[PDB]
Amino acid sequence: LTEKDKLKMEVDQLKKEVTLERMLVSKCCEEFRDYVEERSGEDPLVKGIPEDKNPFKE
Amino acid sequence: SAEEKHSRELEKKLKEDAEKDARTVKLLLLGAGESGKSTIVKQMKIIHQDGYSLEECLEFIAIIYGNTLQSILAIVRAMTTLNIQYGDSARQDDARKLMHMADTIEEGTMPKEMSDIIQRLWKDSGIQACFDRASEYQLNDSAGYYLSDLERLVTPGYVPTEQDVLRSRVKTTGIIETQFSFKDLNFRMFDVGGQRSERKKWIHCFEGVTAIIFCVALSDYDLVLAEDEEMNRMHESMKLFDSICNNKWFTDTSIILFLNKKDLFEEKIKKSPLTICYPEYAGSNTYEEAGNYIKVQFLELNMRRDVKEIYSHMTCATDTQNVKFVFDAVTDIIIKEN
Amino acid sequence: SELDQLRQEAEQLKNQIRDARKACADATLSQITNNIDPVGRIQMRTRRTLRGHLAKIYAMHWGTDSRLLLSASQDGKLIIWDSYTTNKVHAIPLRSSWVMTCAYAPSGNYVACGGLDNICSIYNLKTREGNVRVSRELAGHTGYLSCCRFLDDNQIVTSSGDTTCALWDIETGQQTTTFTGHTGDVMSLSLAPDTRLFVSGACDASAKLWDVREGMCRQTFTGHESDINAICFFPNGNAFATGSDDATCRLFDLRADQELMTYSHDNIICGITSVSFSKSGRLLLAGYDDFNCNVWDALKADRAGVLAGHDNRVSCLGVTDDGMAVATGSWDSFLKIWN
Ligand SMILES: Nc1nc2c(ncn2[C@@H]2O[C@H](COP(=O)(O)OP(=O)(O)O)[C@@H](O)[C@H]2O)c(=O)[nH]1
Repeated sequence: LTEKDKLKMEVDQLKKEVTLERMLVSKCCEEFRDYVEERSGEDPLVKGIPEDKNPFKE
Repeated sequence: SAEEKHSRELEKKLKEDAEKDARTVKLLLLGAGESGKSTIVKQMKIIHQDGYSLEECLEFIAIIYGNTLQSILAIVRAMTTLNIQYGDSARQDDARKLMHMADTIEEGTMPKEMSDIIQRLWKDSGIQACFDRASEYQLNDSAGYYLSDLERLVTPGYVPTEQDVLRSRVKTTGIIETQFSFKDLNFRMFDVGGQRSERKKWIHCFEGVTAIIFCVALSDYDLVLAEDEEMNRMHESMKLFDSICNNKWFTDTSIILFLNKKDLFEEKIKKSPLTICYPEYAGSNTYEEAGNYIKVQFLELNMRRDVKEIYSHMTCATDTQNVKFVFDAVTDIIIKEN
Repeated sequence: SELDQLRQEAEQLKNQIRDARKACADATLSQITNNIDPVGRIQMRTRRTLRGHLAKIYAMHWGTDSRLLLSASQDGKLIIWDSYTTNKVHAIPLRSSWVMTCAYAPSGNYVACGGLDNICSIYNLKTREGNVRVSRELAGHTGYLSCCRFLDDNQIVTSSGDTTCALWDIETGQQTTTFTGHTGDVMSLSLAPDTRLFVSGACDASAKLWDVREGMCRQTFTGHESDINAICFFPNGNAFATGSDDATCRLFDLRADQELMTYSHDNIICGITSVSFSKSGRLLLAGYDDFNCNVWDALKADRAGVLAGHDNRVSCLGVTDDGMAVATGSWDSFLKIWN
């Protein structure tokens, strides 16, 4: 019990995770990159904000 | 503006809270389980907040019955584990019945048939011999208290007294805080209670408290952990103190040591050798020497740069006058130091 | 033996997970993004300093309108501010002052919070002004409430020091699902944009992905050296970032089942308390024990800027839904809005 049962469940989770169908890093990365690149040009924290469009101006 | 006005409204209230907080004494209670923290909190209500209402005392009956049943079952199960024979064979049938009833009746109830069995068991010499060997198993501190006065507890019209309430033990989770006025100041005393998690993640929350009252159960010197029957309770308490006292968040914090359960200790010291806890102990197993030795063992754990004194007090948390007295002394130093 | 043979099968299954991980590790994000131009030195200015709390701020959360936000302080107050005007909308006195987290309901109808009281309290904003009506107290955890996030007006997920997370039916106050698996206090959690999955970070130095409907753990992410105190989903729901006591933040991809990048610097040695991505996900902002918020280039791992202004730990931070601002909360009792 406890120690064994926490562990029995540990190994029980690994077995499930070991059957994980992993994708290629590069594909993941490329899709990550493309997502950001498509919108970083309109990101207020990347580009800054023209004072007149800034709601947090004095 | 309406919004602006409302904001000004909230601010004037926030201003009050700040003024009040400035005149508030914050006390953090710490110590191992069963050291006396909840009891100290109950005493603050009795001493500084007009005690318990009729209905509140009545709400404690179920807890008191739970505690009482729990206590006798512990002694009963220990009869087998310690291989102790009953004084009278007939008690065997009582024990068997009591155990069936225990997991048959509603939690917190005490039927006449149950109390009758319990009073009979309490009177048995085997049970009494087992009770005296409580150190060898896990038994509530109030076992004798409630069991010795069981008739009163079950007499119709029964209303728990403050001592009955003080002697109770309830399982709860979450921090408990009590607030009151005393000596023309506001006080906020808190006990983290049932906190199942790692202390390192929350201990910083108490940086800056006015003082820490660390409770130690003097009588734990020969007891072990329920969850770990290899860990001496006093050693565990010492590790806790070492960890707290030398913690980076309390380098200059006022710490007071409550060497609690001095009443149980005074009786136990005549039965159990302190060497059970400190093998190297060469003093006399007397309330004076032994209690002073325990006190020194804890004080010596203080490795803080700020050598401000850590005051010690021998206390009986269940004794309202003792607590009222110690707390009066404690508060004086605090006010005249912070 | 039983225990040992279990200790064995577990480790064997672990060294088996990594190899599978390597098998998909054909490149690195920094390689894939090397042809990208740096964002330059990010220089945000303090646009507002929200003053009102009497003590350390432990948490904050932006309202979906990117204007109202709520903050939690151990002064026992939950304040709702109009960041534009700085006007205080509410100042709710909590039953327990030992709060560690707060959330703003997407609808803006409720806020929630909790702490050492091990309860997640729900307040109805569309009722009382200044103070407000406590509408529910969700009891069930046995360790502190570290984080909570509403999925909608009747559902909320919570993380706790008791090593579990839970989904609650607010109208009932019942726990519809419990998430078990972490072996250390759960410090933070983040819901996927579609609210059908969520990730949690814990003191077991791991992150776990959870199915909200099926209540089980899909994946567990390792790599950090110490406790993960903060976690946040990336905008496209395919990855998330973590912040840890090990002085590093990390980017993990769900599909690749592993980290894509670590964000650190030899001169940054303290622990991280919070993390958040900017709107596009180009920047990863994190709060640190050393009093600053460091802005990182998510794609290139470069430290692009710093938000220095607080005189004590930055305990929490958040970027508005419209991406126009970042708010930082601190132990110094103040919140600042940077642009
Ligand atoms: N006889 C006696 N009982 C005490 C004393 N202090 C506490 N108790 C009892 O010991 C038990 C545990 O104390 P409690 O305050 O619940 O410990 P906590 O676990 O630290 O909150 C309770 O049944 C108390 O009533 C004391 O000085 N003497």
